[PDB]
Amino acid sequence: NYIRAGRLVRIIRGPRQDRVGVVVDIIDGNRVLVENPADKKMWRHVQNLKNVEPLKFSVELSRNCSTKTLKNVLAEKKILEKYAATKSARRIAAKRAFARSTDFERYQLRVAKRSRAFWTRKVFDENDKKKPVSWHKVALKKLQKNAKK
Amino acid sequence: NRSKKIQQLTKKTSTVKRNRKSPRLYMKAVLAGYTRGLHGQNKNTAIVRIENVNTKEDAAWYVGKRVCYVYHGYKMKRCVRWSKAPARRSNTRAIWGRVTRPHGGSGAVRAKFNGSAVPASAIGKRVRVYLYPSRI
Amino acid sequence: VKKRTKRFTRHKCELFPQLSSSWRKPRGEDSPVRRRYKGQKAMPNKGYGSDRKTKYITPSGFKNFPIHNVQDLYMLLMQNRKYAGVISHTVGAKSRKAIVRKAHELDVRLING
Amino acid sequence: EYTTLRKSCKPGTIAIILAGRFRGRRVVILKQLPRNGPLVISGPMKYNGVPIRRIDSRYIIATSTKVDIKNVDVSGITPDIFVSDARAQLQKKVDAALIEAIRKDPLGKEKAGYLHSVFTIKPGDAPHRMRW
Amino acid sequence: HRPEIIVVDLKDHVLGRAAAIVAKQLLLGKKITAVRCEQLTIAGTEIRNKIKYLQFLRKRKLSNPKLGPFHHRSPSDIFLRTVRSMLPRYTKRGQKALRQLVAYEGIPTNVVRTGGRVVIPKAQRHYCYRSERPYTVLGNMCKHVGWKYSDVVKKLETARVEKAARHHKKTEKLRAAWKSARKEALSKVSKNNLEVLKKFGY
RNA sequence: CCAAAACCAGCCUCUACUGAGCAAGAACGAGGUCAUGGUUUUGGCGGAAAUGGGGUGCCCCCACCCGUCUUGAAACACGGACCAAG
RNA sequence: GUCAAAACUUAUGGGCUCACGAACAAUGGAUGACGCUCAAGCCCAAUUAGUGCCCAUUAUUCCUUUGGUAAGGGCGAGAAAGUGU
RNA sequence: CGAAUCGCCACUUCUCUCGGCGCCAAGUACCUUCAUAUUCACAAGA
Ligand SMILES: [Mg+2]
Ligand SMILES: [Mg+2]
Ligand SMILES: [Mg+2]
Repeated sequence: NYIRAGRLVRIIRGPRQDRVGVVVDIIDGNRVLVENPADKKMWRHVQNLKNVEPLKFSVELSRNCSTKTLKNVLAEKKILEKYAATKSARRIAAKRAFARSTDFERYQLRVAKRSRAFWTRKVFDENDKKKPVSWHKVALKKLQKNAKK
Repeated sequence: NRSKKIQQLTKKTSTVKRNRKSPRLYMKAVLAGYTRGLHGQNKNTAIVRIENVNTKEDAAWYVGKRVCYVYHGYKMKRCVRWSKAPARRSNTRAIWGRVTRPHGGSGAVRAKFNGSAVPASAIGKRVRVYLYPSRI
Repeated sequence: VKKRTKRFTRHKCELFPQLSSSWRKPRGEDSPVRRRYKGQKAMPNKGYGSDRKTKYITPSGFKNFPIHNVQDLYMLLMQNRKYAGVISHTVGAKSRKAIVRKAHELDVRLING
Repeated sequence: EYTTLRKSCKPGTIAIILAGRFRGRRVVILKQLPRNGPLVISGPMKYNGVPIRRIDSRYIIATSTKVDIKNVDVSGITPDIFVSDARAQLQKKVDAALIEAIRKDPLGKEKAGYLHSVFTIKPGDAPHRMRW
Repeated sequence: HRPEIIVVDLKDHVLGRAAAIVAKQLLLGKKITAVRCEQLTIAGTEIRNKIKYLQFLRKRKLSNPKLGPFHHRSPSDIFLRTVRSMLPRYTKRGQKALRQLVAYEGIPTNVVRTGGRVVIPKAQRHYCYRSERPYTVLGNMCKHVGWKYSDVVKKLETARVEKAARHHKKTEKLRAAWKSARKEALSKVSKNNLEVLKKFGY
């Protein structure tokens, strides 16, 4: 999706990793002035285009637009609050919670990733009745040979 | 005897493998080689490429961590609890070191193994860099 | 803890059976060893001198002192923690019986008792 | 008394054993010994099977998680102490106190289960990137 | 028993970057198994690279070509030579590492259905070539240089693909089960866990 | 004897001005370390153990045959099969 | 980039380039080799990024030696008026 | 014959342009064995 003023890029690899921010104004073809009132550290700055990943979001806006205009307009859409809603955003905050996590939270996760992986099988075993599975489907048909004997 | 194969199909309800035995609390490194220039190697300072360390600021995390080149001889020899722990008498042997400092901007670190060099056979081979002494 | 534990062998003693391993300083402009190219044998120098208070000290911790007869043992009576008598190779097994049961009575050490 | 034992390691904290017979075992740090001495972590053995026993601070990873076990009396842990009835009796008297101290906490059910946990450096796993 | 092999899938990788990264891992003890070396790319038109190879093939000992440089024409043998040129091929450390590499044209039935296939993102063609610049797929140039099995491999590659694809919808009912079974696992008794799964994105 | 941890010391690393910048100064905190010094502690090993030496092989690495006259020798320059006595 | 220690092929730097490109006619074959081409090339700048790293017989520091016709102090076993052991 | 190695799988193991699980109760309920193996020491276990 096209990069232009008002596009809502996601910074990738820099000091401001995950953070997003609207493309205030194009400079030339390899740079832009990113901005975003919602984060403390997304004061207007020159991101390289290599560094940003355009998002599907993009407020309508005019080049070299003043910042207070932006703390306005994005507020009237909540392009940001709308953005965090997406799995693409949650995945970024999700990995940003696991890396940020303490050891007991990782217990507190493994207990769930087993609590669920256990019930994934419990659901499946119940549903094992309906084929197929190597253990059940192979066997039901497998008996077909046994019945013939 | 396929009689037994039919019986086996009913009983299996569908499990999974689970790792429930002895944990490893060491990272798996590699003895990438001795520290060296174009002119040759310093056999008294090994380089150790720890898995998933990729970065220099991770490599810094590992400084001081004790490191092991475990291998084996062809006969048993005295080990740390040869008498207290007979169970432990392998012809398995181990050479210990310390991660000394990060090497390069990647995840590699420098390990001096005691006063001695680690043997050149160790190269390309599993060093095991332990999480201790702990800091964190 | 010694600087160098290896002998400083003569260059190319290994090829020529006649050459003793004992050191001779290399000469000849083109000697790889005196021109001290890095892959070559080393030459002895003042820098390999042993640490000077551990010098002459045998792993027993004693400085060896030659001994020939039972009277020599008293040369070591008062400094028996510093010197250890090494009985000369040519004293008889006869006399060594006498040096030895006396080097025992005096608490003086003997390297070859 | 004197203690340079680090701020991350405090009594009642959960703490991974990095070395020795009990690798990967989460273990509450019951107390530090009277001089700048090794910690006396305890399992409790009721959970992960770790006996009361000494461990050097260098050989554990003090997790941020803990328990307000000031209430527990670990006073019977003294250096002179360091399976006989006098000791089997000691932990039984302690683990039951230590184990209830774990119960008092909200989210005290996980910490019982959290201490049944065993740490393991699984492949692809990056402790140095970990926080604890 | 199988050793800890990792079967790199070399399709659409730059020849010499993949050969350089692989040549390093072999030294670090990885036991790699390159496949689809037919699919390695090279910068430039095939004519650029045929002429590079035919200048290679042009080199032989006059005294006795029999013992001269050997001009293997298999893309895989070409990748092994490329990867032995990048490791200490005369010391045993490197002579060893080179034998820890097993190149194949295509992906052979022993190596298929063995595990997931790795990739080298630093050696990806899209990562390396400027996209609109011409590029030489390797097994394509070497077909013109003497490799005789370029069509034997394509017939084989066609078969593993049509076969792997048949098994991909043989198992569609199965994968669909775990997808359904796992989604309804969240609805199960994992309550507090359902919030510890929401955080972290599960 | 091998280890490991600690302590102390050492050692090392990790405001000001200006119109957001510098040509700019320390502090707190923490880490590392004995191939640094002094303080033990704690374990492991104990006919054998242990350190050292020696021998043989390997590994990685380094390494052009010496003497010679010569500006220049690995030289496609000379002398050089072995050893003993001289 | 590998060989080769180091950018596990760093840059959240700029340009340029398609075919060569990287200080001092005849045995087949040489950017050192491979290979590289949004370079692993060239010019430029950089150092984690509009918020570096590697390698010396070098330097510094530590230990030891040796020399000083160098500077001082001193006179459980030792304490010698001493160039040199 | 003592060994070094230390994730598995027919949910990856097709193609062409967050794979699942495992990590100490077969499960989220901690029922429940672990000590003296006496604070590192090849995991004494696979
Ligand atoms: Mg001339
Ligand atoms: Mg390298
Ligand atoms: Mg073992």
